[PDB]
Amino acid sequence: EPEVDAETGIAVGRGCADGEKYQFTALLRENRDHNGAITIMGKPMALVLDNKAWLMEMLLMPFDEANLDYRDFDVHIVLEGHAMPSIANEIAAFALRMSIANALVKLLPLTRIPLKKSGLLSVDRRRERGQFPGYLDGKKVKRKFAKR
Amino acid sequence: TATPERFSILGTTHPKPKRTGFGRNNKMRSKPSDNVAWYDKGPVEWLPRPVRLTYDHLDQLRDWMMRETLDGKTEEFNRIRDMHREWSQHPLMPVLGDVEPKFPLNLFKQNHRAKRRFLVRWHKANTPANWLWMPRGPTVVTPLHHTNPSQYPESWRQMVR
Amino acid sequence: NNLEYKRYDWQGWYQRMVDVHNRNISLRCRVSDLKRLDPNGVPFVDMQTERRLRILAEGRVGMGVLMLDSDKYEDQKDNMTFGSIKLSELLSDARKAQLGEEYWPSVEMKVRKPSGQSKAHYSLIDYDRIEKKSRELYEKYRDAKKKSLFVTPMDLWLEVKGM
Amino acid sequence: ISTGVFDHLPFQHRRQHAFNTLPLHDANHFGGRTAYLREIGPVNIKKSGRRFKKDLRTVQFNVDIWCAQQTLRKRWKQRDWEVIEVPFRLAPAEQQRVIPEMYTDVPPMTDPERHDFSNIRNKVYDREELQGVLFGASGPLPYPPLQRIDRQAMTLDKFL
Amino acid sequence: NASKFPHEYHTPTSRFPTTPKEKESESDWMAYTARYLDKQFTHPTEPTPIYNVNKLWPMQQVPGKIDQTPFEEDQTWLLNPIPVQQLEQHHPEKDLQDLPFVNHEQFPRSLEWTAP
Amino acid sequence: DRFTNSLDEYAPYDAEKDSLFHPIQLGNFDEYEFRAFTRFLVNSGELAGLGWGPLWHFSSDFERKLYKIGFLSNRNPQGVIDHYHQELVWRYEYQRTRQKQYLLHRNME
Amino acid sequence: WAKPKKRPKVGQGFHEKAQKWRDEFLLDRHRILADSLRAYVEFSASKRTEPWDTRFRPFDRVEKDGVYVLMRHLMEDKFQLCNYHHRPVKRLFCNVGLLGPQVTTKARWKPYRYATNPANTSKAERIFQKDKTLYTHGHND
Amino acid sequence: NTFLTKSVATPPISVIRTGPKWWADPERMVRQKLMYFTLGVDQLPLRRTAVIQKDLHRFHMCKPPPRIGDTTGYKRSRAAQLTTWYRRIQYQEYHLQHLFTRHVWGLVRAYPGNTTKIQGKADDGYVGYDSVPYHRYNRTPLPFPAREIYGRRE
Amino acid sequence: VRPDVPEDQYVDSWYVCTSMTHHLGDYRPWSASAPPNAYRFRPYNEFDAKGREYVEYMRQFARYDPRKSQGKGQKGFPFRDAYLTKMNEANRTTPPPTLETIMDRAVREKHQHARVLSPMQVQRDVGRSETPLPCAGNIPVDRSQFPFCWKTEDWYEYEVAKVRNKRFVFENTEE
Amino acid sequence: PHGYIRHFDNEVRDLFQFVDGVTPWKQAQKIRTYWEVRAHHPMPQFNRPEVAMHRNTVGLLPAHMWETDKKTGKVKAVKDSVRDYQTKTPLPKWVQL
Amino acid sequence: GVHRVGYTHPSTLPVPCAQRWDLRLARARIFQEYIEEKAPGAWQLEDERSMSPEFKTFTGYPMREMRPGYGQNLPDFIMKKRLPNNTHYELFARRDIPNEDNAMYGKYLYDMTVHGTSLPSTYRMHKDINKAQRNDRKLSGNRFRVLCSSGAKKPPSGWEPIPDA
Amino acid sequence: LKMAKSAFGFYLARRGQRKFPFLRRPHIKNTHAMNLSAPYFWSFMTAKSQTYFLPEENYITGDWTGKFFVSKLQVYTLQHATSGSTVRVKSFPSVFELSSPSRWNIGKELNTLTKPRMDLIDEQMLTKKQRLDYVKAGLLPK
Amino acid sequence: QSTEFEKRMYDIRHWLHRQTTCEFHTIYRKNVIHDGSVFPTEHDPATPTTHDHHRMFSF
RNA sequence: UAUUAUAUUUAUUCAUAUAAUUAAUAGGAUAAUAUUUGUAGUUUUUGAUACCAUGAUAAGGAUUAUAAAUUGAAAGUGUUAAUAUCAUAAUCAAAAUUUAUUAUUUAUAUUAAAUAUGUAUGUGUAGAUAAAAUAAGAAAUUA
Repeated sequence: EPEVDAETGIAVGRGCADGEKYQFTALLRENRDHNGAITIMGKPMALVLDNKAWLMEMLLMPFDEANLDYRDFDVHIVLEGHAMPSIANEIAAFALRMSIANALVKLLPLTRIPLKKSGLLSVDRRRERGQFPGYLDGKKVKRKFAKR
Repeated sequence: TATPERFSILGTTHPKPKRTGFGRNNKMRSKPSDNVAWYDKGPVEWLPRPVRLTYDHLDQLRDWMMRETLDGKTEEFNRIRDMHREWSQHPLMPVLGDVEPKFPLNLFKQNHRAKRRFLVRWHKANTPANWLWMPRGPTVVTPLHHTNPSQYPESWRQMVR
Repeated sequence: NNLEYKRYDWQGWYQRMVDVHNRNISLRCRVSDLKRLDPNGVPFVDMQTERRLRILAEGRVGMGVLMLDSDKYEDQKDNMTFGSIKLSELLSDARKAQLGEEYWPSVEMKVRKPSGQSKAHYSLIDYDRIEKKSRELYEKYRDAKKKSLFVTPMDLWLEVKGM
Repeated sequence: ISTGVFDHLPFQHRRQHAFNTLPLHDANHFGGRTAYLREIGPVNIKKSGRRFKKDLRTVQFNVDIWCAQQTLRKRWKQRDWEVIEVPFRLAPAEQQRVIPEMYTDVPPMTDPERHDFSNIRNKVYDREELQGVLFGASGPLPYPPLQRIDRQAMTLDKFL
Repeated sequence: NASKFPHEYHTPTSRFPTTPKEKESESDWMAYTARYLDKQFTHPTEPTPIYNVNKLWPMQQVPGKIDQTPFEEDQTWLLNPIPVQQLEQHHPEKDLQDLPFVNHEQFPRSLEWTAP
Repeated sequence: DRFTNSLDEYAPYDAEKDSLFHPIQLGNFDEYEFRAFTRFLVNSGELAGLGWGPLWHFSSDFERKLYKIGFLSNRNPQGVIDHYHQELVWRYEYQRTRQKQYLLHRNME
Repeated sequence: WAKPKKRPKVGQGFHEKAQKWRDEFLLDRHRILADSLRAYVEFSASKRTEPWDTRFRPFDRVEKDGVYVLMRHLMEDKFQLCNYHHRPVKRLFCNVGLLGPQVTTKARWKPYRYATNPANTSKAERIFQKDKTLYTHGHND
Repeated sequence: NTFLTKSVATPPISVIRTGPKWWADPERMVRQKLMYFTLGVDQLPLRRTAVIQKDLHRFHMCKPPPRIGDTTGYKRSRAAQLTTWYRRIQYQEYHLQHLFTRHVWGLVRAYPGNTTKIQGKADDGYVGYDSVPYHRYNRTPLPFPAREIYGRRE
Repeated sequence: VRPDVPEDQYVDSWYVCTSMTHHLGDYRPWSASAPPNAYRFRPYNEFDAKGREYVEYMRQFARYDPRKSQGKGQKGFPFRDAYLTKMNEANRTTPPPTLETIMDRAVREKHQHARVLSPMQVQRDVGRSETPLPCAGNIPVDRSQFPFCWKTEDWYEYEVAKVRNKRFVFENTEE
Repeated sequence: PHGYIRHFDNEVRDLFQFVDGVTPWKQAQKIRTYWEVRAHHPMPQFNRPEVAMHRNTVGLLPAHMWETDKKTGKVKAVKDSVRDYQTKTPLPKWVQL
Repeated sequence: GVHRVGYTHPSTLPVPCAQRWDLRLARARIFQEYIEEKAPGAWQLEDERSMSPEFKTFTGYPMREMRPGYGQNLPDFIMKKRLPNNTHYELFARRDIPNEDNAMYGKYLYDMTVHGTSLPSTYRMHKDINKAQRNDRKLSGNRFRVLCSSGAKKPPSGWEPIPDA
Repeated sequence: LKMAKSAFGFYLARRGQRKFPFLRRPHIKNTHAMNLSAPYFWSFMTAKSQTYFLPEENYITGDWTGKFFVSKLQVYTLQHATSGSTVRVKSFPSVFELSSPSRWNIGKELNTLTKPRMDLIDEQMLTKKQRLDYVKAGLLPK
Repeated sequence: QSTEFEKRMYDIRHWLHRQTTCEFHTIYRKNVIHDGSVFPTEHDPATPTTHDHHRMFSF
């Protein structure tokens, strides 16, 4: 069913990457005036995501898989994880796209099926190797082993 | 003060012999390495050093382009275009049975350095002078680029009948 | 404490350590509840006085309330009297704004630097004298061009002490 | 939002100079500031080498101070205004109320009832309009009054 | 001869950036051209509000003290004599806990404790 | 850094308070001028070969390449001129693989 | 954990052989410090050679025009005074004011060790053969 | 061009294997495509490689196609010829990019890194401000300051 | 490996790599941790974990009063994004629809005799008729309200003021 | 008071008073600075290489206490100055014992 | 720019108004604030990692002084420095002794109250039991190490010890 | 550790080439002291602000019967050359008397003057193994 | 404020459970008088308290 | 056979310990009274020590798996609970490298706070060696 903020016209969909370091939410709003605009952390998306195409096309993709028009929606992408100076990264954009996908499933449900099928509502169950002192970089490499 | 003109025991100490070789264990000699570059084979040395183009350079190039383009000049343009038509023709499909030889296993330990050393020392010898897998020369026909620096549009007073 | 430091030799000095750690006494006040009338018939603190108070106190106020944290004395009653005194004293200070405008605290105005409409006149200021010394320096320059390869303004209107 | 590199890189094995790899403290990291943490040559670990250019936390503190320097550069560059201590009587009306101090109340609105919720912490006034206030009685106005742009005026902007 | 050697004698109060010794009238561009370029310029200095310019904002600074403002060009910090924090890193409160890894605490109080 | 040759200025401006001139407002492209200008780009870069050429069965049609350009720019003129260029790395396009599947599905029947 | 062996006795008279050894060691330090301060302060007061690099603008312009004419016509005395040392050179450049910020952003300066050779050197072996007994932290000729 | 110290020589195979990290670095493929669209050249090779690596990235999170237990074994050297055509495409492209940059640097009159041959100006590599007073590859003593390459009018 | 039951019933044991329940094995099923017939056992069948909080933020802003916010801690602090989009300057103007889009919707409605619908109105459904339509099918567009645009000193002063005014709570009001 | 020094206002006036009541100038006299003793180095002053490295002079170099061989330009040895070292102010002019 | 910090009286202006440095002085009077005068104007750095919310560790308060010339050596530091009186160092001191019962009472007092006698340590009574038994089955391995020997080397008027066998 | 140079080698393990926090060491082995730092002479291994009072092996704080040796923490001053007295530093192995006084020493501590790690090593303390080892690292010939 | 209830609250300090303790935060409204003779709101003095009167240990 | 891939990448200059006495209880104001203000029997035993003086918790990948799941184990690595009968060795500053079981900062800008490493420019350069399929992106010869 659609769970849309009745008075406000927004869908509030969650998304995450690395489960900790990136955790966004899409406030996706219906736009009856064809004035396309995508927003991230309160700023225009091009200036957030550094005008990089392979990073903002993923953020467009949900509207493609739903065959819908990005010009009739308004989207703010809110950061709730490890805030950083720059989030122009593939992991971050994947979090954004999952958040948007749940926003659109929540605004128009029957768009779930293309989103399910395309795997936009898919959670990569992945994280780094945690911080460990037994590893020289903390993540993967064990210190030099030497036989007598 | 009055620095004594004879030294008793400090100056007499055993001389720590300077490190003979360089590098790891100060033993890596002074002889050619895998890293040496070649200036006799190609406009790009092989193996090349990594270059990195910046947006400063993209803008400097764009401005140079405005100048050499509005000064009527097209000669370095046609030089660009010819050095492009030299190396940008589609190289033929490799013959079925032609493959980069991996380093053969079961000689060195898996983590050894000689494995990557042979790879670099063969990828060095496979210079642009050894690129026999692409069409280059006066034997190549180019059905996709322009044959003569006269078909370039800056000399467009030539094709007129 | 009521687990373990309740009862023996360490009970005493642990009670000391506890109550000293907690010795802080926070005093919050409502500046709107300073907006009262002194029984003299004068409003105790008017808008200008509130301005002087908020400007006397950098970080002690917030959300329309002023906070002072009596952190001085180990005993909470003595933090109480100390904070009461400091509060009363910052009040006596901020109250000078009921003595005249000479104590009304100034405003901070982000007065913009001179804009372009008024920066454009900065080339024609003294245009007459500058163009006159242009017409004269030009003759000295036409002279000089036979003396040196380049005529810098150092020999025209730029001046330095030789030593 | 900043595509700069804020963090000093983890002190790890020697990043070489190839594709995707620079010197850990080359000339391009922090605009050449890694000169203050760089040492040259395959340092003798026991005898040579400054003990504070091997740690991670102190080098990262230096780098943090340098990032703060940068923020301060750009912030104070961003000023075309100066703070002129006008008395209470003369300041234009938007600066005549109880403006709570910095980080005290929400960054206050200029005025709600007049359709301007503009940052009064970020409201900038021009000399050529505050002229009547500061140096009103100083003879000829050192700047001229502002020339305005008329938007009802029928010019090329109104398709004529 | 204390000032003849700038970096030897630093009080436990001395602080940076160490302000330079002032010339005559370096104030603004109007006074600069008036005394330094066009000695016969018409205007004495940029006509100044008789009020207070808190140039050094918001840092309230001692009047009668010749001070700089926080710089603009990202060059002067590279080209100042400012050092980097070489020895240990102290804060007068954190220094009780002696490091991050051994961060001490007197009582097991919550880190989100809202003190009364 | 796409703004190295930008000027370290940061400083504000106001068209009215900072000029004797009359402001002529050249706002962003409508999708109109965006579409005309972009058709010119995307097809004359072909007619001179400066773009996709004999690899044209990989980057999408005009009505989706333009949808992508106008998204990634927000109809902005510069965003358009540079997302007609960053078109190289558009790594989420399926028009051509869905059409190739239609051809290798129907050209059987 | 094997019981750590006691360090054997130091020996006979060695307490005094170390006395005399360290004695003449600080004795030798006397002269080493003397000569090293000599070399460092001559390094300091010696007019150095160019700190910038002539491989970049605006210091790639000809040695006749542009920032070079500004260098000859405002600062030509100051640089010879302050001994061309890259630190005062770059600060006089910062205070010349008619170049802006460029004295970092566009100007390319020699590395710290290519910068501190005296005026008018023409070898590459100078920095790599400077004396290694003057403990100047490399602050000698 | 800032980085003028020494660099590490890596073969194309491993410069390409870095895959979508730097080889198919999208923002680097783009920034080298900008050199081509400035100079006015067709980007046939870089676009071919971009197509290949867009495929490889789209089909990296997926499993290979199943092999059959053939004693006659044809799939093996067929996929081998496939890969090594992709590899040869990318070797050509590597060389094209390097050539265009080392030529555009002689055109912008910008200096390349150390011992980075630019056949536009000098038949040998650019040696200057090096950690060694000998030529890194010719063992020729360096001049002070760095050797000069282009004209002096800028 | 342990009953499917609201995880707050288990406690992680000490010293034992297991997990035991604070009530000694006495269980209450998922449906005791939810309202009756709660959809996905939601607290209120309306929205999920982030839908609730943000419907609430938008509501608190719609009822926000500044003369009421005083003397309250970070709770009287209005919506960070809403207050900021209200605060912005260039958001005071709402850009109109592109004239080509008006001509386009009009060639559809006047010329082509079919009505264009908002995405909340287009029946994406296949079999059953999506009637009634979403009542949001008529919301306005405020660049001053949503999208969330704001400036950076707004963001910073807002968040650091929120942070510093954590303690300035006059918990004893006269409400 | 507890916490910082900045809360001990009575005790600190008290500490000044006690410390002056016990500590005589006939004891606090001799206490040297570092510079009042570093004065008698053959090079008491040399500018750090940071800033006033351009302000270092030759005249600071006590060549009157070491010697030079001109064939290479090195200073070879140091004369005994601890012999002829005659100071007119062994402790500065403010010191009365 | 190199600007002279100037401050004009509330009397010179043709409108008097309380000036901000005088307000600073009133505040450093009320709350006994030291006014450091060597404070240069070009060093108004804030700790972005702590003051700027574009990092994972935004704190809002400047969690440290961005000032490399720092150390406890300085009096400006020593002024604003929490002293170890009544800190965890004291708590550790007054409760972390090797045996915890010796922090709640005295061992003899506890023994003479709950039992009668003052009992040895478990370790001592181990030694004493082993004495009791390894001097039961065998003898002639002991030693006589005492604190005071005057009474052993010099027994009382009687006390002629027994020779064993 | 292995060969107990002190009685605390009997008590403290090694932990290999254990990496330590910057400037946190249970044993202050000032192995860098005699480091000539030419323009940094009154700074390297010295007190920080030039205008400091002396350290405290420089004043008899009470009514002593005497001492056997001073520390290196007492600066060298005019009384250390002219008085020509006995000033001893507990260096390896027993003590080191500054009996050849000079004036260049005046101003610093004696740390820059007492060599921590000697270039002459007595094989009289080394083992039958350590001697071959110091040959290995290049200290003693063989 | 009802001191009797507070009396009933304080002795939960004893019937609390095992290994569980209690810190009581009390925020109670008070009355602090500001007063004329002792804390005067007089004019500024004639002699101005400059920065010298607030130096280190001037407190 | 199937229930399915290691031949790739990044790596190697490695060091820190010191100046002997561990044997016990002893309540203080706002409490209806202790000078208990100031509570005085010396010298009959001996292990955790410089010395034999049992035990008990680590490092180490090679075939229980794919879905709603983690790529770290018991075989015990210094300090620990019953064998006695050479000797006081224990951080309160300033300290003495022989110890296999270690990831160093690489040429635009180089000493300011408890002091804080002055050596090793050299064709990335012998031999043997290190790590890793985990948010990065790897693909084909089972016992």
